[PDB]
Amino acid sequence: PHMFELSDVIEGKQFDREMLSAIFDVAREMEKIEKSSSQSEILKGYLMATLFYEPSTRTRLSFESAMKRLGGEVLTTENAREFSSAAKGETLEDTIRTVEGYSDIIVMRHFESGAARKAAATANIPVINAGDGPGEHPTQALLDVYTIQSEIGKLDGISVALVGDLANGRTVRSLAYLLAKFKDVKIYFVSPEIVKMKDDIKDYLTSSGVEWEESSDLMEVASKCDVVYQTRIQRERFGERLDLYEAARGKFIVDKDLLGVMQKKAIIMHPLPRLDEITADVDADPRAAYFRQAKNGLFIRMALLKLLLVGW
Amino acid sequence: HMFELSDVIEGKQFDREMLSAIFDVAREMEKIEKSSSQSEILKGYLMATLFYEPSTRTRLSFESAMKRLGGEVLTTENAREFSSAAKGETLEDTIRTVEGYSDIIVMRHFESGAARKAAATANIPVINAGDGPGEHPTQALLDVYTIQSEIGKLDGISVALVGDLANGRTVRSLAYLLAKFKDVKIYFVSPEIVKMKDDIKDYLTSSGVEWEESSDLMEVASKCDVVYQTRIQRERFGERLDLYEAARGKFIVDKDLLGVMQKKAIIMHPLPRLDEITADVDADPRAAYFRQAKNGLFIRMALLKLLLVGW
Amino acid sequence: HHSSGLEVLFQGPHMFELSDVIEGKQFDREMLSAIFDVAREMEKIEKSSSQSEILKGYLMATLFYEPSTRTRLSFESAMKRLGGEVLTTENAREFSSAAKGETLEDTIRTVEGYSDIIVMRHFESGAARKAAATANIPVINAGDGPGEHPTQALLDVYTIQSEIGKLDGISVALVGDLANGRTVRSLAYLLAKFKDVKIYFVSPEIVKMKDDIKDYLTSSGVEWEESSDLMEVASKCDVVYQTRIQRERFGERLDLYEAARGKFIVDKDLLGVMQKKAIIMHPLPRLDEITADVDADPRAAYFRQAKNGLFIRMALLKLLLVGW
Repeated sequence: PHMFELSDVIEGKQFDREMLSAIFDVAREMEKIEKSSSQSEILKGYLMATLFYEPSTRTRLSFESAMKRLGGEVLTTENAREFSSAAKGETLEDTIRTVEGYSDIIVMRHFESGAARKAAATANIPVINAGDGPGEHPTQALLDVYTIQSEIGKLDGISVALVGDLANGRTVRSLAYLLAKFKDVKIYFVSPEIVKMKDDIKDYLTSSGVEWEESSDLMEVASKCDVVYQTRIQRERFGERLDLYEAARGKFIVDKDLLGVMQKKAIIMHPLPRLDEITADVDADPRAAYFRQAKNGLFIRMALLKLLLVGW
Repeated sequence: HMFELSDVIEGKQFDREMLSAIFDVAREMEKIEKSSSQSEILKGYLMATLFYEPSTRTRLSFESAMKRLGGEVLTTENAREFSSAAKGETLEDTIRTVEGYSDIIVMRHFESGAARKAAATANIPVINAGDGPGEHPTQALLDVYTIQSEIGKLDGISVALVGDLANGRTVRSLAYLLAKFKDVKIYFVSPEIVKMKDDIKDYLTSSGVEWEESSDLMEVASKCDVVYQTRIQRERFGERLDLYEAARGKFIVDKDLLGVMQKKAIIMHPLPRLDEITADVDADPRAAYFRQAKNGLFIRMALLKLLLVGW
Repeated sequence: HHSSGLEVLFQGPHMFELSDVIEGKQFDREMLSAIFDVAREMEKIEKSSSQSEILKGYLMATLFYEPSTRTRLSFESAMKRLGGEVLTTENAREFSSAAKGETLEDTIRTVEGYSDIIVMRHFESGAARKAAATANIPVINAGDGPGEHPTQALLDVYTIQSEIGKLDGISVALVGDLANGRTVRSLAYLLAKFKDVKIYFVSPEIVKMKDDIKDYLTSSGVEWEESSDLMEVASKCDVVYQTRIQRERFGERLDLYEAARGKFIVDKDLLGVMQKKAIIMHPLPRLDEITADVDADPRAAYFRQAKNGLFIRMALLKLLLVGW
């Protein structure tokens, strides 16, 4: 019995290997609570205020479900830009000092990088970053690592393929950041050259002693990975280079043929939403883990709510 | 025992025995709502709403229903704007995502056919809250329940369906369920150009339901247990503004219409109304449309109860 | 047990009528004393670890036709802190069937079938009274478009009593757009129910307080003074109650705009001339009319004011639904 060492959940760098492992154990105890017939009272009497400045399905509803499955209540604000007094020019710091009067924990998806950290510094209650505009989405990174552990049974000694828009991809960057905390990890960067991973993550993995390789050949890489983590490449990333778009057409898709070359114990992940970059006929394969991944978000967010409000 | 329906999607799922049994559950839900004790029947269950179109009655009655039973609700309104359906996510993906967080899904989509796709996809129950311009089965249930409740029986009744019959999803759906009862008579009251389509006419004929068409709401209304009013949108007359003008003032529920009605008849309207029912009708005890909305709460309590914990 | 120093001689219900919360003139001294006493009991419930069940089994319906942060969330928090439930409707203009032309009376007679209390912020003055007259359940006015915001008036007076320790004998500066200031007019109205109150109207002449409120204060024997000099007035006030002046109010008179520039701002210079036991209030939201560096001063009471809104709204919910 003791206080959680984090006062807020804002950024990947707040987490070390031991913290990640301990949180993942709590997520397994939350999975047992969620499966139970009887209503948990762990967070009875606690109120969570949401502040969604951008749209969300998975993050907004998993946090609300997590709070209610633990017996807590929720005060929602979506389109804090239309329906909140943030539509009358109110600063973030004012919104936070107002809303903490009514609540015990704040969950915020802002439109501007740095918003979540300013919120945490201003508030005298815990803040969770639910996505920080072009910034960090740390509970996405936590549930992604948890899903790998849950599906593969290990984080040490794995090969992970990060596919799609790696240059501008916040989830692939954050997943690489956290995976670098385990041993004997290999990461494959699979992308068109035009959206390859930025030097900052490459140099970070090297300095962490994580082996990495760059490829434009998903079929080859997929055959020797434990995990294929898929993300969208937006057409607009090719700018006027429609020659380069044509060359990438059909080369970074998860389809039945790609599952054909993958190992029987490997998995397909996607933070979601997806468009055509994973074909609907892949969903029937037991190795398609993206819906299980979204459900693990419920257990990870239950664990963080429980830890921030009542401790270990 | 287990409810015989896995989902509530379309009126054709219902036989008259199932309707009568649901109405008995709705009366048990009315006693629960009236009690001063918080029900715990649905304690621990979570309902996710998905509203892709605006709603007052349907949205708030489902949420009230769940909470009056001690359940909780995860709401999504304008799933077009504030959901990740605002970034092109397919219905099947939304449903497989949302079912990870909830025990029952209530959905008002913008496209006919969405609710049955959601039911087929989900491993939890789905209730159709309005399938865009298609099935709105809980409206049809609360409509038939309101008639049973106000009139005291469904066999042997006389119902006027008034307004846009050609295009009227709600009046067509109410005709579909009333024809499961015996010795029913239906009056179709409308401008001739928006008369009831031939499919519903043949359906009533085959069902052994007597029907009559009329443009004379004063003569019909004197002979009916129920006047079920709906609005005729100007759009339905298209370029026929002459037929619009000829209908003006002729399909209104007002004090003069109530004056020719039997003392135990009722006015119903799915709502919202504009001027097709005058405000001064509201004070008449026969004005049943606010009681009808409240009956939605008891019907929706009954369906949530039945789908989640059974009879 | 009387906040006025004397012992409470009788235990039992009060003598007032309270079935809706619509307008300031409902709030006689007996009712203000009761609401403030219940608000102090709610501060203890809110502090406590155990979940209150005072309003278990009650359902609130909200109808917000205008944007809100403090009023919408404080009502919902208030209901849930007392173990009640909430059915929300924000954007009742876009996401409700009032997007399809429905009358307010039809909305109220619909929603009352699903709920035990309605909290409404409409866009038209007079909506809250029409909703109360229509409904057979309690209605609370959460802001009646350009009309009254009575729960703000309540929490403002309660905040003054809490921060200063009295209402009789205080000096209050009402600052900003007084001519069109819903909250300053309602605050002036409730303060006139107490003894030896002094009010300072601080503003540009162009947005000075209307004669109806001046005449009311004169009739009620409340001393008042007009000023365009916030630095002079702030030094002799218990309370500086700040509000925004919209540039739009100067019309074509940009000479008058220029002349008011930086004259009606609460900043560290103004705090400098203020008494140690004085306070800054603002109903919120603010923009530039209170500088961020004022927030660290312990006299900056506008976030404590907003919190007091929770305790007031908990008190009203209890008084309306379960009574004495």
